[PDB]
Amino acid sequence: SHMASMKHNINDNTLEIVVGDITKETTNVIVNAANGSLLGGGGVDGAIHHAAGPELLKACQEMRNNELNGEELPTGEVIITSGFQLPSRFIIHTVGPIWNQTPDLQEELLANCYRNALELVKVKKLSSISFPSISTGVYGYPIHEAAAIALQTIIQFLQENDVGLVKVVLFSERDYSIYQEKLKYLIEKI
Ligand SMILES: Nc1ncnc2c1ncn2[C@@H]1O[C@H](COP(=O)(O)OP(=O)(O)O)[C@@H](O)[C@H]1O
Repeated sequence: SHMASMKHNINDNTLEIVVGDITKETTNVIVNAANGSLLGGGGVDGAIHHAAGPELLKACQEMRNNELNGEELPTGEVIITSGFQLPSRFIIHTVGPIWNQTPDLQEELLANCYRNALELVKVKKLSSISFPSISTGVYGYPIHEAAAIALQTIIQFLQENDVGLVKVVLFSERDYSIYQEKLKYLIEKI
């Protein structure tokens, strides 16, 4: 099947948007739009658990019990695990905002997912990362607004930092089309 894609170079970095299944990406890191409980759900988190195999859930729950001391992973924060059966080396787990639960903070919190994940890529001297459309499925964040926040945040980070390749993997042509129109718009302002 055809997979729409476009790329833009930002200094020595490359930002790519693509249609695809994030579990098939061979980037160093893939990002899971995780649940706060770090339990496996449906959606992209469910896909990632199914593709990674049963060691993922076990790893995440060990991390919940130890470094998080039974607390939920806070919105906009990150943890990192191995990739297990995924073709990536690592999975960065992040929790996006649930749409309009916290209206005053949710733009910042969504941005935090991207910023915190990208800083962690830098810290570990990894050079490629794939993001899904965080919060625009069951979490209900309007795709038109989320895409703006995701892209602005990524573009800003890549303007100030050497990372390598950042991919956003969209699961539908509609989401890709929105991302494409937003990315083209933001490129024009640079
Ligand atoms: N295998 C997959 N690869 C990439 N994206 C996916 C996959 N499965 C679902 N998605 C997309 O991930 C986005 C977030 O959906 P969801 O998993 O419900 O996350 P959230 O709970 O953060 O909204 C949605 O656009 C959904 O279509």
